[PDB]
Amino acid sequence: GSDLGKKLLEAARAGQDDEVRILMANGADVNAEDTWGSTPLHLAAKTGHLEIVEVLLKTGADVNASDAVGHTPLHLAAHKGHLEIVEVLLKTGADVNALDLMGWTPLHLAARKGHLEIVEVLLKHGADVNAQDKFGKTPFDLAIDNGNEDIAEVLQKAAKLNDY
Amino acid sequence: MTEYKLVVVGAGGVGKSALTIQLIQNHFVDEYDPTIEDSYRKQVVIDGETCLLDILDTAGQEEYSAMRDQYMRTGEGFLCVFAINNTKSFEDIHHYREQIKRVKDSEDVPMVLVGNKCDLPSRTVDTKQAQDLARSYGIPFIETSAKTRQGVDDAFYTLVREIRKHKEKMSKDGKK
Ligand SMILES: Nc1nc2c(ncn2[C@@H]2O[C@H](COP(=O)(O)OP(=O)(O)NP(=O)(O)O)[C@@H](O)[C@H]2O)c(=O)[nH]1
Ligand SMILES: [Mg+2]
Ligand SMILES: [Mg+2]
Repeated sequence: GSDLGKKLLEAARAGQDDEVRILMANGADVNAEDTWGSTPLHLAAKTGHLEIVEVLLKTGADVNASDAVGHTPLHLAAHKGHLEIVEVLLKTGADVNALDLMGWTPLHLAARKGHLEIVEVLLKHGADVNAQDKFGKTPFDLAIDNGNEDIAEVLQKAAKLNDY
Repeated sequence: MTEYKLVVVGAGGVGKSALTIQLIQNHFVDEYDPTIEDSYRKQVVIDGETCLLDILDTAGQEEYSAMRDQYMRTGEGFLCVFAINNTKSFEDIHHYREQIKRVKDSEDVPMVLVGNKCDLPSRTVDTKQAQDLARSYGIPFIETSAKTRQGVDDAFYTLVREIRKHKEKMSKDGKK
């Protein structure tokens, strides 16, 4: 709802599994938005609450909803390093190459933050190694800039196994 | 519980993200912890009132954007941040303020001028110059350090008070 929508947003951010369930049973709008465009799925994804993410995805949440600064749940989970949330998002239709206002894809965000497993999983789901941000930087470039050498090698190998 | 919609703007690297994250998490982000544009919520008591701060931390940039215009329209008040060791960031303040006034089509938008990085061993921007600018704009000036936490609460709370005054001045209009 808007009453129920506001409650759902706060339950999702706070990791209250039972309260999310009850709110949804009462017809809370699964895609309610807060001031800055976050849905319950955004808030659950970015605070690392896997079980709520799953429940939301099963009850109609828009997996590619985009907030005020162009982040989808997948961007936020990739940034925050929540591997299992990244996986279920991708398994439920998340756009692997969604773009924020900086021109960052999930792969850029994971590469900057040094989340190796999330880089490998994004690559598996067809993340673009040649995507350039507003400053002309690819995920590889950002891995180098942030001293993430393991991720740089993985990215460099991906680019070759793709060139052939 | 009153909600306040706050936006943090200013040039790249001035510490907008560091200021926000200090407020929310009591954590200083250094050069090695990459940040994104993002929103945050904090519940605080300000002058006896329980408040919800919905804060949008935005990147420094010099682009026309429909989405950035949209968040400026939605925002109720703005922290305009420069760094005391970056003269350019101080010179850019004018442009941030002008852009907000243009987009919101208003001469009276709640704002606070924030001079950040006051922990540093020295500076290139004179305090008095920043005070003079804030005075000419009719807005508060707050000196902050995201690193030591000096002024962090003050900057956000003061912005809330500026929004509150604006709303109160509008209700006097709206009956008279
Ligand atoms: N000493 C000191 N360093 C600070 C302070 N605030 C931020 N920094 C440093 O300044 C750099 C940039 O800070 P950051 O918060 O990312 O800046 P920003 O204004 O959010 N940048 P952008 O517009 O790109 O988002 C970082 O290395 C950070 O640690 C401060 O008060 N003191
Ligand atoms: Mg920032
Ligand atoms: Mg918020």
